[PDB]
Amino acid sequence: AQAGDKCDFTGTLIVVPDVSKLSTPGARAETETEGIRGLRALGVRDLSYRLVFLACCVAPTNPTAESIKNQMTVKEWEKVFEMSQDKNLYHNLCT
Amino acid sequence: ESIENLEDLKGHSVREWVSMAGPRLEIHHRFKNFLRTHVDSHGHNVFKERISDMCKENRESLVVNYEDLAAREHVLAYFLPEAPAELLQIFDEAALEVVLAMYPKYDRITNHIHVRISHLPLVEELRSLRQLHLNQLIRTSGVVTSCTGVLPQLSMVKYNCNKCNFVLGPFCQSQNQEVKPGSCPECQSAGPFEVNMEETIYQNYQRIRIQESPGKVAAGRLPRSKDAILLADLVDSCKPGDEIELTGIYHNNYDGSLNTANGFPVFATVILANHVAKKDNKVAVGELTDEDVKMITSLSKDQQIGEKIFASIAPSIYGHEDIKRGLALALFGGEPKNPGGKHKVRGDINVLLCGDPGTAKSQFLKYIEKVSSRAIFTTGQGASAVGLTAYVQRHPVSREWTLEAGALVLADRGVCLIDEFDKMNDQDRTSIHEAMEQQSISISKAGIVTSLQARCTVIAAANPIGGRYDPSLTFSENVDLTEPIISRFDILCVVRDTVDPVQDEMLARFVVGSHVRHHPSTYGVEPLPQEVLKKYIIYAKERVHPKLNQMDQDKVAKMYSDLRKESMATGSIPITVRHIESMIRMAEAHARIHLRDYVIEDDVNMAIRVMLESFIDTQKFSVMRSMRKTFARYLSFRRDNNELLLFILKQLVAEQVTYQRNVPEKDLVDKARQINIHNLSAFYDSELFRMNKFSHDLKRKMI
Amino acid sequence: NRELEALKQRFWKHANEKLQVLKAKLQEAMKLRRFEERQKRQA
Amino acid sequence: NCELLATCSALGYLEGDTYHKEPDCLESVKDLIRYLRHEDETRDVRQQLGAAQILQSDLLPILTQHHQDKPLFDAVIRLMVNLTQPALLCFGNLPKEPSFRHHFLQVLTYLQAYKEAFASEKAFGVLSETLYELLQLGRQEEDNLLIERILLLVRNILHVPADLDQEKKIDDDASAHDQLLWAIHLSGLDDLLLFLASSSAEEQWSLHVLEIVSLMFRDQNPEQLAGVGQGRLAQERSADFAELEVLRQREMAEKKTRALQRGNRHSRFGGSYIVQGLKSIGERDLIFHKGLHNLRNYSSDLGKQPKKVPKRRQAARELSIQRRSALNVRLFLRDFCSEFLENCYNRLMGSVKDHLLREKAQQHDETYYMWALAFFMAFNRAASFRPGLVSETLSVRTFHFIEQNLTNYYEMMLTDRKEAASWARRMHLALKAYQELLATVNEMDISPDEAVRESSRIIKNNIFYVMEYRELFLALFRKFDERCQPRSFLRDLVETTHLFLKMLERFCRSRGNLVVQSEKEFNFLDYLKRFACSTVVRAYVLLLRSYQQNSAHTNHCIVKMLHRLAHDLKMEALLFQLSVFCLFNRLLSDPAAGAYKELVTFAKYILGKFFALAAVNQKAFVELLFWKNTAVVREM
DNA sequence: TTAGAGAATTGGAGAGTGTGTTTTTTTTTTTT
Ligand SMILES: Nc1ncnc2c1ncn2[C@@H]1O[C@H](COP(=O)(O)OP(=O)(O)NP(=O)(O)O)[C@@H](O)[C@H]1O
Ligand SMILES: [Mg+2]
Ligand SMILES: [Zn+2]
Repeated sequence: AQAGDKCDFTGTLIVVPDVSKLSTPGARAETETEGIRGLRALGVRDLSYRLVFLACCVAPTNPTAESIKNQMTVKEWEKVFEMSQDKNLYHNLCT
Repeated sequence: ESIENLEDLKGHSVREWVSMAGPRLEIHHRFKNFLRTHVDSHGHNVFKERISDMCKENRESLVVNYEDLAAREHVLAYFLPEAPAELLQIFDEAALEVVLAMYPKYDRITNHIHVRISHLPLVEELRSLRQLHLNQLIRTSGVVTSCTGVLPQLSMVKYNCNKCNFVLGPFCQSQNQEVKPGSCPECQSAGPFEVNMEETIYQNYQRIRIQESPGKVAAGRLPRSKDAILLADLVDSCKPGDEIELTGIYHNNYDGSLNTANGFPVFATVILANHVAKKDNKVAVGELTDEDVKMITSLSKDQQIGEKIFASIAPSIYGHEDIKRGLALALFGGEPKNPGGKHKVRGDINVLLCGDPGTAKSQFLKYIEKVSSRAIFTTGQGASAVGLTAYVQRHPVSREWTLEAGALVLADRGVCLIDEFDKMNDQDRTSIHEAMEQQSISISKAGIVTSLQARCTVIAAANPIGGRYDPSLTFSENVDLTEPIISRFDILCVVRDTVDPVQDEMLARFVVGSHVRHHPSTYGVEPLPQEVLKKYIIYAKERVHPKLNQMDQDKVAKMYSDLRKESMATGSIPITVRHIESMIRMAEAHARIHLRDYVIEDDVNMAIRVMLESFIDTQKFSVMRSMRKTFARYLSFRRDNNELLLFILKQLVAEQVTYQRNVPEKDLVDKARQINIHNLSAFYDSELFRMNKFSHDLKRKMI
Repeated sequence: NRELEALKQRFWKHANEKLQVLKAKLQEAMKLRRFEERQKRQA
Repeated sequence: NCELLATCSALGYLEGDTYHKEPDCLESVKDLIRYLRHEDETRDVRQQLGAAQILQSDLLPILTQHHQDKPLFDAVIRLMVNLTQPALLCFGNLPKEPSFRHHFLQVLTYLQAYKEAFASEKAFGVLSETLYELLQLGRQEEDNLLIERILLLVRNILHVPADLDQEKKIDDDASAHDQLLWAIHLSGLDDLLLFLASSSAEEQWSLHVLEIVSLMFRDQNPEQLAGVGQGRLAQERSADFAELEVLRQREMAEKKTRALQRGNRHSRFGGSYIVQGLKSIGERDLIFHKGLHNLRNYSSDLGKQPKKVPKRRQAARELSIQRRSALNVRLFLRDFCSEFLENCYNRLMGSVKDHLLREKAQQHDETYYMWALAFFMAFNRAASFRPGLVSETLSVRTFHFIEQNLTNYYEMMLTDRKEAASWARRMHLALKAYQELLATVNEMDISPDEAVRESSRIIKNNIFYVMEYRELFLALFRKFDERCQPRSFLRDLVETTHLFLKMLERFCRSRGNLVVQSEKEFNFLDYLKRFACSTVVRAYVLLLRSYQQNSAHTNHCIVKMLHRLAHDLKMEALLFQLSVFCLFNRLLSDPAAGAYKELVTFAKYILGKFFALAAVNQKAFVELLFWKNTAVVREM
């Protein structure tokens, strides 16, 4: 998905903590609303939350030689072959 | 001792496997043997030559090609992209003790040698890098956007104890965190420590940012970018604006700042560089081999080398032989000089291609962009004064004013190509005056007062007023440029699409021939291959410096004086010294084309011819006859001089036959080197001695 | 369907992630090395 | 490292699906055996060879493609036996320091890798073909040595603990053990084990084959295994859907109870109340802050945390959880149980008891004996019961053997402090065998045969006449300890005690049974009053705490015994305890109280008796606080 | 045989120590 595209996302809305507030044995903390309190990892700080959509799938909302050879189904092969052999395809395509 | 093995079969991972002592020693021996036994297709021992060319210049860095490493030693090529840090360390050690076998005293010059891998086939688009590539060797391409300065980074650090004299032993510095001692073994004091700045070993460090090239995939989208780390000799391998090709290890580490920025355990990434090439400098003199030099210097022996080089410029363009000649002289260039150490004059030659539409002027500029290294291309309104010369900006992170390179500074020893030059704005077009003559760009802005070097050859293309060139007017009367900008162009070129049905047939047949020849699937001399021409140009511009000692001063002065007299009555502008120096530069350029260390009379004749033919082209169509007669008769259209050599040969034969009755090629060339007629090859390819029944043979030397 | 196949042939005439490919095509050569070593030892 | 690497890499190279061995590979494996015999105490060579995966890389291909080279093959077999040797044998005991415990874990990890590798069917195919030839031949010292080392290899590969962090596998996904058993089935080595157990010619291997069978069956229990019919897969599909449905509905109900417990206003919606009639820990009234909805079902420990009980005081926990093996493996194991019970049980068990008599068995092989005595007897009880197929272990000798083993394990548990948990696990095995023998003597009374009815009456008469089988339950209850014995031990003990008292009740109420042990008089209620002790009721209440997690039969047994002890013996005041009353409060407040009709009715009965006594006098509340000896007769 | 008093071993609560914390000028391109 790129910017400007209208896309359908499927996944789950998750809550993401303010990770800057949490100290751990792995790494220290890195420091308007109140937030929660009381955790050992949180220390004396207070933890806020934000909503993030964890998308497991993305698709558009309305949708090479190898690619053409794979995509072309038998009806499409017959159609393009008949068009190639169509006499006066010039005027037919113009019209 | 540890025993040799089949390497490719093991139960360990690749990193663990090559870390173990047995296979490490086997890999070491294999790479040593590969260096000491690899040969070229012709049988030349490649790495003996490369190591000698390294140890001569003290470059302390050995470039190895993957595409023949895979040919010689399979398993080394197998393990290399999988465990690159370990294998490259082993390669460094093996290469070091090969180099100390070839040059035993080279440890005085350097104690460590880096193996740099080139032509890695697993190339990757810069935005296509994923977690699958982590800790593996990759190759990517992109434009360098930012560079730090060259900084000293700790590599083997010794710490002074915080409370006593003791030096805590060497810690190997990492790119992930600052290694630390904890507490001293002589006395267990702990915490802060002092670095021993004298005994600590440092290494060069430079961090660059590279992003996708603007024309590659960023079609209105923002480009992706990666950071890369250059260490030791790789620093100063590139600058901002360089379209580099980077090989390196895709390395990742924990970054708390990214973790708090994203709210997830996101790891920062960086490319530990192992080789930096450039996609415009596809060939360089530091990479030329002895065979390349040999075949270049063999080509220079041919008397047709000037015609071969002229025919070799833009070979898919029919005709325009004068244009190809002028572009060759500009592409090779003259010799810069500073007589007295107080008075600079440029060596570079500037060209202007004026003419009507559909005449391959822009196509010529595109060809010059492709063939020449350090070339750039710009067009009309797309260019600006500031972008052409140099620009002052708030630095992105410091926010202090910094000067930055423009077009003519990025092409400081290359070619700046300015297409549709007539259509620029005047404020944009007048910005290149200092760069075009004084070859500096002087900036006095925002507290910056300095002058940058711009030793650039400007090749420009333009249309006349109204698009179509009219022969009824002189060049000055229909070009719309002024004298200060016209006179800075050493070579003026006029191309006209006038109707001539036979020439139109020849041109059209050649164009159709090019279209059918290049399907995806006036020359008379055959060109060089373009790879050979690139090698020839880059050799000639560095390994040759033509000197000037005598050029027939009175001839050139007389020529220039009556050229000024005729120009006073008509419409092109030989400003006093610039045209004299244009001729000097063109003579030096012709000597450079022939790989001559000293300028000769033939080169001077060629320069005079170029100047005069360009001047005749700028005249009105009615005036060309009188002007051409004026310069052609007196001012040295020295086509050929066969009659003197014919009668010298006939005199020598008459004396010899008279002597015989009562080695003649040596007798001929002795008198030819006595009299100033030394270019005897024209006499042998001319019919004058042939209808007099004379002939030549390099073996028998009888005539 | 022979003419349709001929059109496909004309289309293919005009018709004109890689670490694993490299490893496989290289492992073929290493297999050849093992075979030649085995044959030379057993000869 | 380097010399070991050179010697192991010297063996052979693998080409695609084929293995080519170097000519000195025999001497190479001999060198590897030499290094293994001269390991350090850290088992360094075993660690290094496991890290190198030389077994999987070299020895398995050599086994499966070069078994014809017999001098190489037997050396390879011995090398694999040495490599696959269990870690407890490698180190002697489970270490107790970080470094050696790490070494133990590393060796164990490589054993996991070996077990995962040996599931390839070709290995056991070659082993079964070889052992088929050997048993056709059976005889030499080298031949029986090779048979012993093949059987020890199978024992070793079966006996590894599964690393359930990596084998974190769902209800009937095939574990590594399942795949190993399926490989054994496909190779047909199960038929060779059945031949060894059924044949009388080579009974010295019967003990080893018993060990192999005991290691084959570890996740399974006979009652579930015997019921695996051919159409069980469709049934289990519907059962899984039903179980998911009821689990989800239960969770939703629990969520709604929590939601109604707290208010519908946000957490910081303040306001504080005073409860005028309720003193705080000071002299003033309590001030409550958590809202009216928390006051609606007020508890005086809402804000408190649990206590950190010390390590030496913490209760024991279950070492296993009932993941089923894959359904195909379950079908194969049911067929194996059927063929073993039909063709193999009597002769093998007689041979193993003969081995115990000859006293050449190892120090705890009767644990395997009692395992089989529980397992296959219970398998016979499940589905069509036939004592004729299992007649040997119905002898009174087995009851005496179990009793002496159980009392020995009991004494060693009470004395051998450092190994008390393992002695508890051995006592649990003995108790399970005793329970299953009580079950089968109960079962055969329902059978139509007068001969086995006579045998049942004989067994019941001598077992209830001999006192030491009778007093053992009081001994176990009096010295039961949750700190050492898991809840499954207490569950099995309660089930066994209920069954034993049921059979004793029936025997005394249908026949005189007037004397016991030197005869001395006996009546049934005299023995039942022995269980009227504080420790016994305490243990029964301890099992009653998990009434939701208990099986329905366990709840029936516990409530039946407690109702007997309270009502028929008229000692309700013994069961008056405040912890017991907390248990009843949770039981009555349970939303699922309708599913426990007998338990809730018993709770209401005993509570009514208590409140009668409380209406008589206020002393009942104080007496309710403390556990109580025979002075309870004051309250009654 | 079962239960209470004196002595021994180890968990952890608490004290101390070390460390961490809009607004102005100048340029550049494009908008009129
Ligand atoms: N002599 C020639 N030989 C081959 N191709 C030619 C020749 N003259 C013109 N062309 C073709 O004409 C096309 C236009 O070239 P181009 O360089 O854009 O012309 P131009 O001189 O720039 N005209 P203009 O941009 O209007 O000033 C290209 O495809 C050239 O290859
Ligand atoms: Mg153009
Ligand atoms: Zn010190």
